Amino acid sequence: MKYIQTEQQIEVPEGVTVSIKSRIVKVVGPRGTLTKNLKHIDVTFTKVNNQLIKVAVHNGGRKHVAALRTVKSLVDNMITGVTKGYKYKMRYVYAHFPINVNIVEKDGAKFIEVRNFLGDKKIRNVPVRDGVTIEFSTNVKDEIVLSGNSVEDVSQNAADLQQICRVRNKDIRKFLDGIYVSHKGFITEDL
Amino acid sequence: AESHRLYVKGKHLSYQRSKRVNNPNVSLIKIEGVATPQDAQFYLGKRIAYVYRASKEVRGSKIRVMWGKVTRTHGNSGVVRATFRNNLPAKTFGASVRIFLYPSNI
Amino acid sequence: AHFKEYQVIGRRLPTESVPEPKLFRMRIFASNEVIAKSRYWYFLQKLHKVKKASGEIVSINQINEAHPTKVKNFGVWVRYDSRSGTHNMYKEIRDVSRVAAVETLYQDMAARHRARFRSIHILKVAEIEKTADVKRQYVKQFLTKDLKFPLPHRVQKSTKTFSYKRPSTFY
Amino acid sequence: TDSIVKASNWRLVEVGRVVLIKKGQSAGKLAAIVEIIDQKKVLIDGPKAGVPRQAINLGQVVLTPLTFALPRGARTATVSKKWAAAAVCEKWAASSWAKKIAQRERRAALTDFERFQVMVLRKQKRYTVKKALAKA
Amino acid sequence: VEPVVVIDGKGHLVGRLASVVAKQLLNGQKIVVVRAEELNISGEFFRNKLKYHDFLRKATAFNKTRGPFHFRAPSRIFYKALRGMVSHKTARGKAALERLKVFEGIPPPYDKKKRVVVPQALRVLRLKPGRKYTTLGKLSTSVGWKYEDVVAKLEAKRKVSSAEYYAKKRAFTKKVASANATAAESDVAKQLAALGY
RNA sequence: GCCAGCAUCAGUUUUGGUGGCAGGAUAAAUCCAUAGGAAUGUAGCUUGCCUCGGUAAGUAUUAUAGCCUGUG
RNA sequence: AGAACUGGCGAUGCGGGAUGAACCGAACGUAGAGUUAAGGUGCCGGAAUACACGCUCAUCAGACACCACAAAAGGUGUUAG
RNA sequence: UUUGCUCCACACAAUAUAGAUGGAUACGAAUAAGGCGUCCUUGUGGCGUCGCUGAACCAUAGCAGGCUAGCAACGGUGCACUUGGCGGAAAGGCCUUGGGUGCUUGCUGGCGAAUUGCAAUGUCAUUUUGCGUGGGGAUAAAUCAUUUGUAUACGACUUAGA
Repeated sequence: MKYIQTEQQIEVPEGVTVSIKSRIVKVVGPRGTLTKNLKHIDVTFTKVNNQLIKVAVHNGGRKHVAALRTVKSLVDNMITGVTKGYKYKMRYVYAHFPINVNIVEKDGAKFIEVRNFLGDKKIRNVPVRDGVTIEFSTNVKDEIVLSGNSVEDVSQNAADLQQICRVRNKDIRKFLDGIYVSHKGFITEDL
Repeated sequence: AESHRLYVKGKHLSYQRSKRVNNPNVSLIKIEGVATPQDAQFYLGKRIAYVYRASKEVRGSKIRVMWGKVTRTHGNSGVVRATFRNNLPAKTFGASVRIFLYPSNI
Repeated sequence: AHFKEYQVIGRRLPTESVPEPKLFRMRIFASNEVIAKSRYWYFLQKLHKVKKASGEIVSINQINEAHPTKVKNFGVWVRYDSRSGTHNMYKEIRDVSRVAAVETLYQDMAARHRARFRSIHILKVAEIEKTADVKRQYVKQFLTKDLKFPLPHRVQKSTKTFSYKRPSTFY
Repeated sequence: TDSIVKASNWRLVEVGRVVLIKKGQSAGKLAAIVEIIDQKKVLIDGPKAGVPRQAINLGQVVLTPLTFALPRGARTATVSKKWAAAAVCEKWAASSWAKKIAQRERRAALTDFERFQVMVLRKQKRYTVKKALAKA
Repeated sequence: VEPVVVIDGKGHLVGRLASVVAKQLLNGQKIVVVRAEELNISGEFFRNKLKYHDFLRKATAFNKTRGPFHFRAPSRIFYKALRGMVSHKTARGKAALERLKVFEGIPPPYDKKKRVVVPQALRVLRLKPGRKYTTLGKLSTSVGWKYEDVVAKLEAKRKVSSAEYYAKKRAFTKKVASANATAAESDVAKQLAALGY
């Protein structure tokens, strides 16, 4: 119905300063810097009080205003990822074969090396994407932890590890072996 | 000076025509700087010359002229109709013609 | 075409048994004089036992509304034919005059429900004298206090076919 | 440091914005937006320049940076009083916008003779300018 | 009003540009189009890739050599659109196509000549904001064009030398602008301003 | 003799500028005067807490803006 | 395949429906000027990339009677009731 | 092969024109953003300004643009030389140093125009080729025929032969 004006509010915490280009967005924080291209949304930004930055669409339709909240949730996860950080925990599920996972190096490319999945002789190599650090957490049996600033890079690398261990030519309802995300929180949790 | 031009530039567009039939008795002319029938009304009745060269001298020159004049406007975009004493060849679609200022109403 | 509001008054032809007929009146939106008389006969035959031959038109008077400058908000009721059935409808048009509201309605129906002039009945056109008596959102939107908005991405129309600099859409 | 966001503010429409009529009977006169009808057309008034009150599409006008205070629904009498109070007429004239238009209308009115003074003066001014552009 | 018109094709719709240019040639105007690889076609890249593949399956069954030719260059894709808007089979139509040159990137001497645009074919003015568009360079590469990297390299070089030319130009036009300001408020300038100059 | 230019005309036609009238609710409007009303509530007042002054809500029907409707 | 009334083709060109005995317009000596019909006006192609309100994005869109096909049944696609 | 070929200058002819009749006048990028000016702590910076079309800018006066005189500045332009660079995407053009030369409408003077008769494109462009001069520059191959078989219906192919 071509809403005249709809807008959202992006809260800016004390420790970060949001520097927005024409539509290029850069967030700087204690944990680092993040950048994003937003030229495909056709929105406008404006700063109110150096702690709150508005984004608005004028004369927007159903899909145009739907993309408005998406932009707010993208920059918000950009600010959140550089203040608290994003940490994803995955467990290993297996019935008979212990899933052997290690961090290896191939010409300095930081591949994740997965062995013995359902007794397979195949080695599944998952590159570790830049900005995501991975450590095998102790005090928990068969857990892996992925963490970084950007949620999009962290979640994709977590999804890529889960995706590479899909079981084929079997009843996956019975054969449940694989690596699955059990938690999605923040590095600086309960600060 | 550098410029000695006393005529308005113009191009020979086509004959008067339907999509399958044309009338070679009427020619269509575009005048530079003319975009409306209101503006084109100033050049109605002006003398139009088509100047071309040839390898044969006839009466003391190698330049021949096909004289004409502007009769009326054509369309909404400043094109005008012209009729010449002899019909224009139609090899000259997109050739340039000279729209002189005489006869004058200024 | 561009519409005009006429009042049309007609009656059955007088006779010795019953002279002085009832002089029914009806408001018609039409482009010209002949259509206004026609639509009156069309609609009157739907209510009363009368037709053009068995009655007469006594008067026609074009109605042009009092305030061609004050902006109104009109509630409009219609009755239109779809490809499968006949349906009633109610909408608002916010504009400056009564006739321009109907001119908007006919285009609006033709654009959303493909309803042409023949298959539309305009039931009544009334002003919504009170704000907050508006029930549809697309006209309720413009009634806020200190309404203001930009017009981004302005496109200039060029006279010449060739431009010597890349156009800019600031506004 | 400080967070910076490019303002991106551009000629929003409201009651009081001054517009310039592009095409129609007026075609070049100033008018003020009085009421907002819909997103594509508004009611304007041009009483100082002779423009009457009428609804017009926003594609028939161009907004100007000039603006002033009108109450919503201002009739012809009060727009005239607020137009003189806000001094919109010479504020428009002082702008480079109206000067280029006045430049074009002056260049169109130049007779053949006074187009001969222009070339003579321009060659004189060219002599002084290019002389100055030989030592810097 | 111009011997040769050179068009910056970047940010143009291929069909509207083809129509505008096609009329220009039929009216006797010589046209050069450069930077064909940055031309746009309205519609998502997937849509335009399927259209070319549907075009790609049309060939003479018994001899593919005499069949329709599927030209893959961005300049050739624009040329095909323009050829359909012209009676290319007649002598006048062949004469029109001689008044046309389409280039990929900005080659020599056209690299030091003014480029114009056609606003009625420009993408930022024609298309509604948010609509998806295809770039001819990307589309050409997917169907067999080989020189995306060559052209990009030669435009990186060309734009560097072009920015060098402009930086000198801005310095000189500042120097001239300062002189005109000093030469202003002179009695000669006052009379010029009275006449609109 | 052949081909043209200009002027004054006649017939046919195409395109502009401009004058006087007649209608209509003897256009409706704008404008002027008067009465009443309301908020997308102007001034003023009060309350709340503020970078000493503007916010936020309550009152307030023209006041340091105005608007609507009727009648003439 | 077989009839009724009327109009046509046969026996008929011309403008239009790209194309077509039958549709639409209009029927014809040789020419000139003007104006139109039906159909059209991005380019081919003569004629507004006219003006105005809306709707539609289609990973087989749609695009003008005769006519050159598509149905039932479905869709928080989107719009108005 | 009876003086042939190529390049340079003008000398006259022939030839032809998809169509000069002042200038094709050079950032890139974005368009829900930019251009320019200025300042600093050189940035995704601050401040100011501009667009709303090239309807611009430049050029533009003189016998189709003549012949002379003076004044003011030391600039502007064309031309043949010359110094140094840059450009390979189809560069074949762009910038620059020095001197010479013509003009200069930056300003003020003197002489000439007529008769093409009341308009007649009223002829000023560039394409190619040829014949002449005078001034340099350099002195080959291919095919047929014979021959080979890595080839072959014939052509064609591949070899050899002072």
